[PDB]
Amino acid sequence: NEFGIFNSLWFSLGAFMRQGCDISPRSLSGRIVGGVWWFFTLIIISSYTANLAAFLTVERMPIESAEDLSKQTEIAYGTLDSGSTKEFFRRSKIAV
Amino acid sequence: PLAYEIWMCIVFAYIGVSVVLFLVSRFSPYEWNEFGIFNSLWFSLGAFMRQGCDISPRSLSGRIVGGVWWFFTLIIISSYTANLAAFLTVIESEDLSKQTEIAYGTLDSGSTKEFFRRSKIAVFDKMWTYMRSAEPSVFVRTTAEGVARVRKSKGKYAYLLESTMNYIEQRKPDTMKVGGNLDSKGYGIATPKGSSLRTPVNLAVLKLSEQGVLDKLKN
Amino acid sequence: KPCDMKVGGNLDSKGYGIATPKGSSLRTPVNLAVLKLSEQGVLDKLKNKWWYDKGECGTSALSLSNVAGVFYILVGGLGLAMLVALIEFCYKSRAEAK
Amino acid sequence: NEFGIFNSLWFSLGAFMRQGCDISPRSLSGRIVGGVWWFFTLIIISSYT
Amino acid sequence: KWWYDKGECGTSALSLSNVAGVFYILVGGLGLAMLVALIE
Amino acid sequence: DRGVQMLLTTVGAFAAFSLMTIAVGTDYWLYSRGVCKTEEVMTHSGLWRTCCLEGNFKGLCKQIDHFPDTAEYFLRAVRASSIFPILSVILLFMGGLCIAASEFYKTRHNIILSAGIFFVSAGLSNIIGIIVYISANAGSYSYGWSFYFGALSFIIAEMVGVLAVHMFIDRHKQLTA
Amino acid sequence: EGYCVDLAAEIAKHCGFKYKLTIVGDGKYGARDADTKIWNGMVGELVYGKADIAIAPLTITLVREEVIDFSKPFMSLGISIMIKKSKPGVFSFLD
Ligand SMILES: CCCCCCCC/C=C/CCCCCCCC(=O)OC[C@H](O)CO
Ligand SMILES: CCCCCCCC/C=C/CCCCCCCC(=O)OC[C@H](O)CO
Ligand SMILES: CCCCCCCC/C=C\CCCCCCCC(=O)OC[C@H](O)CO
Ligand SMILES: CCCCCCCCCCCCCCCC(=O)O
Repeated sequence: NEFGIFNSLWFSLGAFMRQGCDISPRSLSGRIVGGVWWFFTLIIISSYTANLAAFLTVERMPIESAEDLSKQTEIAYGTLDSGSTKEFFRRSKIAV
Repeated sequence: PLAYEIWMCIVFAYIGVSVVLFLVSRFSPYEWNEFGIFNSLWFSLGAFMRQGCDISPRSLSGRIVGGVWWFFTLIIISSYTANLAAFLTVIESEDLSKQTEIAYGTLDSGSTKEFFRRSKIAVFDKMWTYMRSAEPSVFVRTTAEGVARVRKSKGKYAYLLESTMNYIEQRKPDTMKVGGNLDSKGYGIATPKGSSLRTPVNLAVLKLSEQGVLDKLKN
Repeated sequence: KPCDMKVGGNLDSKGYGIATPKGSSLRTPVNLAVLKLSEQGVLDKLKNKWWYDKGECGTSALSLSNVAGVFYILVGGLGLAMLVALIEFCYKSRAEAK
Repeated sequence: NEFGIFNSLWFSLGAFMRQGCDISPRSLSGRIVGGVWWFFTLIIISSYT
Repeated sequence: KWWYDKGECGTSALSLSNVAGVFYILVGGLGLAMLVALIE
Repeated sequence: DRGVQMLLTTVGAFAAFSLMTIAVGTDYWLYSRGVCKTEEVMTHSGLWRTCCLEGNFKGLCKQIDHFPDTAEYFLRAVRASSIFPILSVILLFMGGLCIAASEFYKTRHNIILSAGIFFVSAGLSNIIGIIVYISANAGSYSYGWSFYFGALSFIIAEMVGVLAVHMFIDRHKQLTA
Repeated sequence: EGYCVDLAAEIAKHCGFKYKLTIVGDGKYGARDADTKIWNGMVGELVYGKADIAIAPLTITLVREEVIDFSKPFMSLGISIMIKKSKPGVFSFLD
C-alpha cells in the first residue's frame, strides 16, 4: 500500500501504459514526481499513436521518368549504339 | 481497421492471459489475490478496453502477466485508432467476360463490332458470343447513345469504344476509361481505291505529323 | 531471372514491321499475311508464348504479420510468469522445516 | 457503494469519458452491461479522434 | 577553364530531438521533487 | 461437485488431444487457389501436404515446399517443422497422462497441478503455432475445419487447465482442514 | 528459335515461299552512316540486296521507309526506361 522499490516500479509501469493505479502518491514530493511522469507519458503515447497514423496514412496514398533522367547525372543512361532508339533521341525536337 | 486474424488471435490471447493470471494468482497454497477465473476475465477485459482496474495483481508473476497484457493492449488499440484514421483520411479489364451483372456492348456498326465478331482470342470470342445474343441489344446506333447508356445505367452498362473517344473522360459531368487497350491500330485518311489524291494526302499527313500539327490538334 | 524493371510510360508509340527491298515482289503477300496472323490472334499467342508463358518472375486492413511481434512478446511473458510462479512455489515447498 | 440509479448514471458517464472507475459491477449481469458499454465507448471515442 | 577547372564544390520515425523537451521537464521535476523532500 | 469434475476433466483432456492430433494429421487448413502436384485450381492445403481438388487430376497431391535475412529463415524453419503444433500435441498427451496417474499414487495432490500446468502450456504453444502458421502463409483464401479443430483444442485445453488448478486448490483446501 | 523464328515460318507458309534465316553480319538493326551515307545492319542487307526480307524487331521509321518497304506492324511498342530495382519486421511496432 506504500511506495517501496517494487511498488514504485509497478506504479511507474502502470502509469506509462495508461492502465490506472491501485495506489497513487500522497505526499507533495511523490505527487510532483507522479505528475511529471504522467505528463511525460501523455506526450510520448500521443506521439506514438500520431506517428503510427502518419506512417499508415502516407503509406496508403530512384527514377520514375525520362524527365527524371534528364534532370540528373548520378545515374548514367544510354541506348543501343545502333538502333531506332538512338535515332529517336538524335532527332527528337522534344526538349526533355 | 484490423484483419479477421488479428481479432481472432486477440480473443485467444484474452482467454490465455485470463487463465494464466488465474493460475499464477491462486495455485500455491502459500498465497491462500482475489483473482478467481471470473475476476481474472474481468480484469483482462477491462484492461483491454483501457477501462478502470479496481484490482491490480500484487505478486511478481501476476504483475508480469498484467504488464505484458497492458503493453499488448496499448499497441493493439493504438494501431486500431491509427489505421482507422488512415482509412478516414484517404471492372478493370476479361473482367467483363467472366461476369453478367454489368452489361456491355459496342457501336451497332463499327470497326469495334467487327473486331469482336472476328476475334479468335478466347476472351473476345466469349464477349462476342455474349454481346451478339444479349437481350435487350447491347449495341447502340451512335457513340453518344452508348455514352448516355453508360451514364444512365448506374454502373450496370460498360461501353466498348476506341480509346480516343473514351475525350469523354474529360467531359462533364462521371465516366472513366479502365484497363489497357484491347488492340492497337490507327485512323487514316481514306480515298477511293486508285484515287488521284492518294499520294499528296499521304505525304501531307506525314508532313502534318512531322511538324507537330497532329499533336497540337489532339491537345 | 534474376528479376532485378520497366519504369514510367512509353516515350513514343510505333511498330515493328516485316521489311523488304523497295519494290520487292514479296511486299503485298507478306503485308496481307501479317494482317491475317494479326486477325487470327497468332501474334498475341506468340508474344504470350515467348514473354509470359515461360516468365521466371511471373488490402487496407492491418494484417497479423504487422503485429505478430507483440503476440510473441505476450506469450513469452506468460511463460516467464508461469516459470517465476513455479520457482517460488518450489522454493517455499522446500523451505518448510523438516 | 452499490449501483443505485444515481451511482449507475455516474458509472456510465465515467466509462464514456474513459475516466476510469471508483466502483465496477460485481455480478454477471452488471458485468455484461459494463462490458458492452466499454466496447461501445472504445469504438465511439476512437472514431471521434 | 572558368567553370569546372576551378570548381570549389569538387514519413521517418520520430527522433529524440523532437521529444527532448519532455525529457528535460521530467528530469527537472525529479530534481525539484528531491529538493522539496529534503527541505521537508 | 467433486467426482463429476474428474470425469469432465478427463473427457476434456481426451477431446483436446484428439482434436489437436486430427488437426495436425489432416490437411484441410487452408482453401487456397494454387498448383497441385508438379493450371491454377483450388486446393485443401494443410500443415504438410498442399492437396488438390476440382482439377484435371484432383486427389493427387504432394508435400508442400516450405523453402524457396535470418528472421525469414528462422520463421520458415519454425513453420516447416510444425514444432509448436507438435509440442501442443505432446503437452496435451502428458497432461492426460498426469490426470490418469492422479487415481494411482493418490494423496500426492501435486501431480494434478502438473496436469493443469501442462494443459495451460499446451494452449500457449497452440496459439504460437497458429500465429506462425498465419504469418508464414503471408509469404483469396479461407480456413478449413482443421484450423478450427486446432483452435477448439486450444479452448478446451484452457478450460481443462482451469478445472485442474481448481481441483488442486480444493484438494489443498481439504487437506488444510 | 524465338518469336520471329515462329513468325518467319508462318509468313513463309502464308506467302508460299521457302526461306533461309541468316543473322545480320554486323549485328545491327540499320542506320545510315552520317558521313559515308552507307546503310548498315538489316536495313543495309535489304538496300544492297544481300537479303530478300527482314523478319525481326525492326522498327518502322520514316528514314527507313524512304529506302525499304515495311508491312503493317506485327507488334506495337514504344521506347521505355529499364532500371535496376515487402515483409514487415516482427518487431515493427517499434518503428
Ligand atoms: C514489476 C513489473 C513486471 C514486469 C512487467 C513487464 C511488462 C512490460 C513489457 C514490455 C515489453 C518488453 C519487450 C519489448 C520488445 C523488445 C524487442 C526488441 O528489442 O526488438 C529488437 C529489434 O529487433 C531491434 O533491435
Ligand atoms: C466477464 C464478463 C464478460 C462481459 C462481456 C462483455 C462483452 C464485450 C465485447 C463485446 C463485443 C462482442 C461482439 C462482437 C461482434 C462482432 C461482429 C461479427 O461477428 O462480425 C460480423 C461478420 O463476421 C462480419 O460481416
Ligand atoms: C498537486 C501537485 C502537482 C505537482 C505538479 C506536477 C507537474 C505538472 C505536470 C506537468 C508540468 C509541465 C510543465 C510544462 C513546462 C512548459 C515549458 C514551456 O512552456 O517552455 C516553452 C517555451 O515557453 C516556448 O518558447
Ligand atoms: C478482449 C476480448 C474481446 C474484444 C472484442 C473483440 C471482437 C471480436 C470479433 C471477432 C470476429 C471479427 C470478424 C471480423 C472479420 C469480418 O468482418 O469478416
